[PDB]
Order: sequence, then structure tokens, then C-alpha cells
Amino acid sequence: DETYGVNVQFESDEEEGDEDVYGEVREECTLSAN
Amino acid sequence: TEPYLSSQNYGELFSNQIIWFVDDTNVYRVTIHKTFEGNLTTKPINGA
Amino acid sequence: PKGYLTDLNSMIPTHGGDINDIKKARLLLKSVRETNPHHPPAWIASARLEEVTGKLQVARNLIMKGTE
Repeated sequence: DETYGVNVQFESDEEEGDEDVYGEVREECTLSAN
Repeated sequence: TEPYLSSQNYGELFSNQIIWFVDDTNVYRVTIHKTFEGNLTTKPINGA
Repeated sequence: PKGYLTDLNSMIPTHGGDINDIKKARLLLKSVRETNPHHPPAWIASARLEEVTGKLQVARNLIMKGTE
């Protein structure tokens, strides 16, 4: 489909507490003298 | 904060006190148009 | 330093973009894909803007958000 004509909404969203979103523990030559 | 316009408070829309609705969702709208070889454009179009 | 500056000049982007308008279009397509989650070209345009500039892993996570 073309779907020509689609709204946008500029918001000041995404305010949170700066912890993890889902409350999970997300874990992921040398010197020589001669 | 005023009682939001529910489906049991909308009957107050039609008394003598003149009421407006402001729908600002469709103000900023775009069209996302592809040509296959090269790149993809997004044209901001007019809103209401 | 000569060879390392030669290699730094070898990695400059010729199609990086216009950085303030790149940020503006990033904000724009972010608002598109946030208010239209079920629009396919929103996710395509967001990931294409994040593959033409920046780095690719955020674009790859954006399309794996878009595919689901």
C-alpha cells in the first residue's frame, strides 16, 4: 500500500528513572630490556 | 483538573454554552515515498 | 603520525549528512515510528537514516523492533 498521509506527533516523552526498562541485570608485544 | 469528556459527560456538549473541539493530531503529517534504487524520501505534507 | 593521519583522512564520510538537520530528521522519524508503530516505511526510514549516518547496530536493533 502507498499509505500516503501519515501523522507525526513530536513529544517530549521517554522520561524515566534511568534504571533498566525491564528490571533486569543486562550483562553482555611486551616490554623487554636487552 | 476538569472531568474529561467521557461518554456520560458528552451530553453537556449541546447546551447553550458554546463548546469547541481541538483535534491537533493531524497537524504534522508526512508521506514516506520509496524509489528502489538510490534512497528513500519523506515529504512533510500539510495538516489541519 | 603521518600514516595514522592518512588513515584518519581515509575514514572521513563523504555522505555523512548535515548534522543539525540529521538530528532533526532523526527526531522526525523517531516521532513517526513512535506514533505509527504499524507503519512499515516508518521503521524503514528510521533504520535507513541510522545506516546512512552514525553506526549500524542501533539501526539493526531498530529494524528488529520494527519486524516484531
